[PDB]
Amino acid sequence: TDRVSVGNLRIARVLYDFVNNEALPGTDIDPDSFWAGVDKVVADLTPQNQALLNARDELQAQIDKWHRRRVIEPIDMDAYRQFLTEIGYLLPEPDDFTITTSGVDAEITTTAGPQLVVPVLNARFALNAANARWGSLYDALYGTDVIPETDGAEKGPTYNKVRGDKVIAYARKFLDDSVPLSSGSFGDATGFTVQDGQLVVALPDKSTGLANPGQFAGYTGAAESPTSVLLINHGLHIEILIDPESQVGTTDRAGVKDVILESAITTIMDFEDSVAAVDAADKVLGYRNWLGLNKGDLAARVLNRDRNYTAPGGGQFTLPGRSLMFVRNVGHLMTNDAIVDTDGSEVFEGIMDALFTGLIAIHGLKASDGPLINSRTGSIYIVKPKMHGPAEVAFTCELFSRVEDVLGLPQNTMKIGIMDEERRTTVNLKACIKAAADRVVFINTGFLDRTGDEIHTSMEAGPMVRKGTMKSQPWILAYEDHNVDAGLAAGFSGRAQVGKGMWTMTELMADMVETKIAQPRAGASTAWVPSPTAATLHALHYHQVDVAAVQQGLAGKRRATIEQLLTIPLAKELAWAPDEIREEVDNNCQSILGYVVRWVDQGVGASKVPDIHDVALMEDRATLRISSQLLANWLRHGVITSADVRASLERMAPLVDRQNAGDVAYRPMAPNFDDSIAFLAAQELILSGAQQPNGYTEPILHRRRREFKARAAE
Ligand SMILES: O=C(O)C(=O)NNc1ccc(Cl)cc1Cl
Ligand SMILES: [Mg+2]
Ligand SMILES: [Mg+2]
Repeated sequence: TDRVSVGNLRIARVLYDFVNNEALPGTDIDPDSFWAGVDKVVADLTPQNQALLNARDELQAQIDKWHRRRVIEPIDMDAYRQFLTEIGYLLPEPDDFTITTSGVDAEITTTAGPQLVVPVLNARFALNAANARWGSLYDALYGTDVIPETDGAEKGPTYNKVRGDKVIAYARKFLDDSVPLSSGSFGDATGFTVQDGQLVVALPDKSTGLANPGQFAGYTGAAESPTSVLLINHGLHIEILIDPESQVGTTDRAGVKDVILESAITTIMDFEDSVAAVDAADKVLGYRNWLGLNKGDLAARVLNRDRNYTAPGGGQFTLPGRSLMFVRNVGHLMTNDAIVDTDGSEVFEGIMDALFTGLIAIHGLKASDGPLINSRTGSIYIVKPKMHGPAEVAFTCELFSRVEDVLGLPQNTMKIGIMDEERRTTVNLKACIKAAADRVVFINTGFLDRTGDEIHTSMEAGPMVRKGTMKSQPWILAYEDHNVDAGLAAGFSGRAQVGKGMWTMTELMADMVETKIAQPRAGASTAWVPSPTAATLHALHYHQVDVAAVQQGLAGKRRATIEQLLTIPLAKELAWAPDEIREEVDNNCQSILGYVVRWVDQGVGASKVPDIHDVALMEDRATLRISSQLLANWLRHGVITSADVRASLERMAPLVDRQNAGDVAYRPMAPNFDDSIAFLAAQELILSGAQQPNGYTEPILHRRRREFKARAAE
């Protein structure tokens, strides 16, 4: 064996060496003490971790039985709610309280804006996300369908001036809307100067200042001929770049070259659903990128420095050039063979992530190679996914407390971003926030996982509505409102983020700009975006909507009831025709196959995957949880047959093969289906779906990826 013995633990050498040689030096933590800490923490907390997982199983069994002994279906909410209380699923709600989390950075407590999520295993994307704090509005407008590609305004091999003019006009309107002039429009501006600390905008017939001069934050270059002008609106910066000697500046009435927006204020570096990591080698690749990010020296090419400005009165200041980083650890379920015990049993991966990502995060609290890169207030920001109820939140907090001791960190250094993405957390949300009242820095509606959990929890109740129908069901609308209500009641305004979910259609940016505005209008101080380009565009929404004002107006409102949260998305009688059934089956089988083939064969856990209609979607593993559970549910209830499923997987497999003329590493699934580990994975996810704990896909996916890896070696 190649493993290292530390107490009852047998640690993969690749991980032992990474930690000793790369993660530990510079933290002043004694290596022998760290490893003894790992052994003791794993030993002490493993049984409670296991008890919590068994408790999930016991509750689900009781709910399964409840539905199976019933035959009514007008569905008595009073009985159901009573039952959930008796069995300890629905817990009493505690008295009102206010969170006490402290030492949190301004980006989280105060600033409303986009939050970018990226797979930590991809160094290039991680670097780009960290750098996405600032982004070009002209690039985002020109490069996407926000400016329609109508006749004459199409993207070509080279710069189309007509399209560029539309870009310019769009951005001028944004300026008028966000940082209005006392009179006239930015559209007619002819120059910018700074006089007596005041911004002066030259118009054809006169000059003018800002309607609100306080929105003038600074500038670069000579006041009398500035190279840029910095503005602020709703706590977010906007920079007008001035350069008549540029290809766009040359044609512009004021010589404006670009408008840069502060965009991805924060970024979540993901170890969970957007990555595929099934062994020590995979975890180390992730840990090493997270290490490079925190040390400031990740190069795939490099991290940006801070931005220098001149203040209005003429003094100097700087603004952060980087997105403030969270890390999303995995949740309570999975083990990983990066460490096993003397019996060969794998160690819980969530416990390992807290220890290792926490250790590594110490570097981001110290000086780089310049200033320290991450939290100036001294916090480590960890997103904890897939928790079920307040005992699991408490357990996470206790894990973090124990890790802080191993690491020599002050108590409550390790903050928690709570995913509200499981039903038992949803209906006990206030108690969940309370369990973490001194650690919580966000709540976020992870709606894809939540949908997966909704289907599995009520699997035995009856057939569910179609996948596309789910986003508009009463349960989910109530879930979204309830989340906001609970956060604001716990005093999140000015203290912690209230967050909403991901826009998955990466190429549909016009649609994004039209519709995602709903989230800040609902009082969310942040929401997830798939890319730096999407961060720049979503930033527009925060300039249009005053989230702080919206949150204050929502104060003390209760807009969702428990009954509404508990409304199971059962399909009504005779809901669909035979063609519509096949359309839905095909939809889900294509979604599963498209995602699974990249996961199992190439270890990619997130990417732009074309759907059955060739719309490009970037989703994490939770989309697979939904599709596999929905098909399992339809099979469970006789909506479809096992031949229907087989036929659909067969029909969709070559279409996915074709869609993956994307290139070099792709192996087709058809026609040798039973020779494709990825094809068999997809089939197994559906046919064993009903029996997976809470519908989780990881046990099957991890097994199949490891199988693939093992074959690729021999
Ligand atoms: O909705 C959920 O369960 C969730 O946690 N995340 N969604 C998500 C995360 C990362 C990427 Cl790259 C894309 C998506 Cl849709
Ligand atoms: Mg999730
Ligand atoms: Mg305003």
